[PDB]
Amino acid sequence: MNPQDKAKQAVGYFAVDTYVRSGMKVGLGTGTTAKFVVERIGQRMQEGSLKDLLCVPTSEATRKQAESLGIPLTTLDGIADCLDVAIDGADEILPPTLGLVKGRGGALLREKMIAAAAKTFIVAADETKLVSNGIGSTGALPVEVVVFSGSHTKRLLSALPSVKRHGGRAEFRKRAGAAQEDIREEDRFVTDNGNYIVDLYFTETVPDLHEMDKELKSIPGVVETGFFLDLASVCLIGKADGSVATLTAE
Ligand SMILES: [Cl-]
Ligand SMILES: [Cl-]
Repeated sequence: MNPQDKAKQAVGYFAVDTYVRSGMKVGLGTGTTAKFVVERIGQRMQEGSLKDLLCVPTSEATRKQAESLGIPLTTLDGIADCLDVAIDGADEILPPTLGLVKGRGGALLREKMIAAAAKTFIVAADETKLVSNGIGSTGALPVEVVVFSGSHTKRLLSALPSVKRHGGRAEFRKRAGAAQEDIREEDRFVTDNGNYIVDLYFTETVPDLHEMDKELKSIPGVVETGFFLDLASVCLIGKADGSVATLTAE
């Protein structure tokens, strides 16, 4: 595998080895890094060191992967207390507050529901996910939006003061497939919750995340944002050489 994937693998395995134990209720992320987390839980099960485990997937792609490996699955409805731990990746990680940008794989809503329901929310990422001064340098800030009047909601997002200030441009997430100021409905990515996703790109770095998050949320039709603020408790960062750095809040 390439250097980036050895890093994603090392950090996923590490997360599972260090924080997951038998009898826990575990949240499972979505994406190429979470793939290795799921894969490691599957291995420890078969090896006999992980039992009586209840897991909650953040996407239908994640359940399908965990299903194919015999990992027990449910939703937050079937959990009485809180998840002990939730493990997921991130698209951007802003130390030292550990504010994140998530949602580039389309699963922001449930990832946030699962993260908020966990006593400890753990992010596992490779080194390229770390940013400085603010967000928006590696890509888009996703915003989940309802289907009805989606284009109009996209335009509203574009016009928010914080978004104009940072030179924001809006665009719909495309489904995997072929590809005027908007794309056609059949080409728009639909989340597991039946919603579209509006991606915001900026020409400059956005340093005030809390301010922007409130503005994005002031628009009716916005279901959820890619900002994960004051949620990550721990952020694991892996390198190709297999080592891992641990960032902790408080
Ligand atoms: Cl995602
Ligand atoms: Cl578009």
